[PDB]
Amino acid sequence: QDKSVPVWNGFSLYTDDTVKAAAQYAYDNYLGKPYTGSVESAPANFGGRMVYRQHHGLSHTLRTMAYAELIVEEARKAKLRGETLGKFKDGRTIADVTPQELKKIMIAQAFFVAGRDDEASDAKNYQKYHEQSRDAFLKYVKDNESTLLPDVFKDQEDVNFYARVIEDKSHDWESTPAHVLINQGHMVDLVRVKQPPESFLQRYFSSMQRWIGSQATEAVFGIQRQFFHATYEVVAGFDSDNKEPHLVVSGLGRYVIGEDGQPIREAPKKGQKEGDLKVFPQTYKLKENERLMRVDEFLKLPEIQNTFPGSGKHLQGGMPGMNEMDYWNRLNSLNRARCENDVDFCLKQLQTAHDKAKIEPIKQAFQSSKGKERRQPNVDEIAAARIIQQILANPDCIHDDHVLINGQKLEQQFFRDLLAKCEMAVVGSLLNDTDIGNIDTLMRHEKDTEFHSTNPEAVPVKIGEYWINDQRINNSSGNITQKKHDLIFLMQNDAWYFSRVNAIAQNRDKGSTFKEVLITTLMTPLTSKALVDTSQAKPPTRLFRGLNLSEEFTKGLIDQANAMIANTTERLFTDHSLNDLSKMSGRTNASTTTEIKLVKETWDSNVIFEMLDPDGLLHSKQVSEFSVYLPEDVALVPVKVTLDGKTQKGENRYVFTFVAVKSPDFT
Ligand SMILES: [Hg+2]
Ligand SMILES: [Hg+2]
Ligand SMILES: [Hg+2]
Ligand SMILES: [Hg+2]
Ligand SMILES: [Hg+2]
Ligand SMILES: [Hg+2]
Ligand SMILES: [Hg+2]
Ligand SMILES: [Hg+2]
Ligand SMILES: [Hg+2]
Ligand SMILES: [Hg+2]
Repeated sequence: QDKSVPVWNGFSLYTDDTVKAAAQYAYDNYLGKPYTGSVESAPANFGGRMVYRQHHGLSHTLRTMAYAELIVEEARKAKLRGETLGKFKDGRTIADVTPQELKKIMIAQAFFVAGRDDEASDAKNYQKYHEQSRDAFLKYVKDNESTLLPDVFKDQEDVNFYARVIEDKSHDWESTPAHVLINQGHMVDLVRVKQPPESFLQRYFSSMQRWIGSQATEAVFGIQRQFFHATYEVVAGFDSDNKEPHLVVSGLGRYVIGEDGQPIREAPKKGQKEGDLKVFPQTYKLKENERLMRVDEFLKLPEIQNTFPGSGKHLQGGMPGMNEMDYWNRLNSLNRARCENDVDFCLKQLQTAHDKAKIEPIKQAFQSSKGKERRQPNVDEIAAARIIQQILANPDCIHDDHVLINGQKLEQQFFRDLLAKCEMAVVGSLLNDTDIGNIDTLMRHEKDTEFHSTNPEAVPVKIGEYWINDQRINNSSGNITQKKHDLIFLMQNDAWYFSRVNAIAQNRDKGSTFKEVLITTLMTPLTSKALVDTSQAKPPTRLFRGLNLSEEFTKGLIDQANAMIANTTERLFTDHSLNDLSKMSGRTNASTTTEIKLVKETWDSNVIFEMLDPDGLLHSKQVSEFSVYLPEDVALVPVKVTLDGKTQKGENRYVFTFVAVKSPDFT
């Protein structure tokens, strides 16, 4: 076996302009148009906007194209792990598809159902609609020969073949990657809707598995679920205990259980311990003591259980961590209609989901370290936060020497008690932005309240006026993050304020009025909250580092990246359990930048490390340029390798993309 795979050239559905434009034309000219036929063709309304083709529309189409990218990706990975994939007649496998091929396929995919006039499913209409699809495709190419011509499709003959795949006449069927990726991506999109779902899933699975193997096939179906979430469509449950009749998908038939209580089988061919399961039509009349095989019975058959990882499993439907009511609303949202009518938006959703799906399995592969633990607020602190919020919101409760709020008279000592005994950072974490906004409320009411420095000769200041004027001029839009900033500023800079506040907060003040005590009690937790909510300084999410490597050495590192990438797959039913690369990517260093142009145009680096830091695990420091430290327990795990053109001299330029991950297991 040869586990070689050629290096990808950067091609993707999400970033190629030709493909995008092909989908856009498919939308504008076909998929976004009302159906003109009568079969099950009513437009559907999602959050108030119409989706004219909710089954075979834009989102469906784009999903089929994302599936092609995902299938080829998981096939390549399977070949790299050393598995033996199904072969076409020419000896190729799906792991051998090139970017130039996949791009022709995606463009063809864009028009695969453009030709449908409604949802009629009989064969005379299938054929007409696929002829109409073919014409659409061929019109597209004619109108764009110039750019598509030599550059995407070799010649008309090449164009004519993809046109034939779309037309899908049986006498044109071949085992080719185009034929198979197109039919497969198309049919797997039905998992979202068809019932019983266990029946359809096992069929579609077993049909993919023969091309790409079982572990890849789990990845493709696992990720598909995320694509459905991303495009605001239903994610189906999977129950291995489902009691309804099994549906024999091809032929829409059934299996029958006889009087013995056993499935009826065809006489056994030789070297078969048991005969083939006899497929009956739905018009077959059941005898007495005869019934249909249930889904659960089916999945428990040794021949299915031997071969399908979903036997004995369960997948909850919908979305992990949402209500039914929210989930239902999410499916019925404007976001569904946007996906269905806006190419850019829908591609972006799938993109984001596809990128996340490469990182998430890399995270599940290691014990994440236990984040810090935190005491709950005690009842006093919750009560302190309540009463501050109420005072802020109802400042007319504030009088010269006390607050009167819930039948009680709150005097000076009460607020000093809050400061002495509640932990004000904790109090401050119970407070919210509406509370920050009510600083204005308080300050308006207290406009001429005098706030006195600890300096006896200082002029008393009118804090409310101070606050309020300053906010009208410099934060007139009422912007709340900015109020946080301004409140910190006041605490840091104006000693007439901070001196009295700190003196009271430390119980060593002298000649403090009641209002000063009160105001100190209110502002201190708010200021705490402000520091905290504005000091969340985020490390950049995406960095680039430039290197200058012999192409030989580079190939070394490719083989190692391929080997880590190939071993991490999204699962569906089954589980999970230091290189030249890990040393090289990991060493602390200074030729880093957030600007890709720096790395390419200016430095002309022939090898680029792209570092993704979604979780901000990388200690970095600016020397555009930058220097990066890897915490001991943080590792850069490869996610992707590709050829990204050439340098100015003409040498191949490679990009290795890594993701920063935190684990005890590293150190
Ligand atoms: Hg429908
Ligand atoms: Hg179909
Ligand atoms: Hg279940
Ligand atoms: Hg089960
Ligand atoms: Hg008042
Ligand atoms: Hg009151
Ligand atoms: Hg009052
Ligand atoms: Hg307290
Ligand atoms: Hg004074
Ligand atoms: Hg600030």
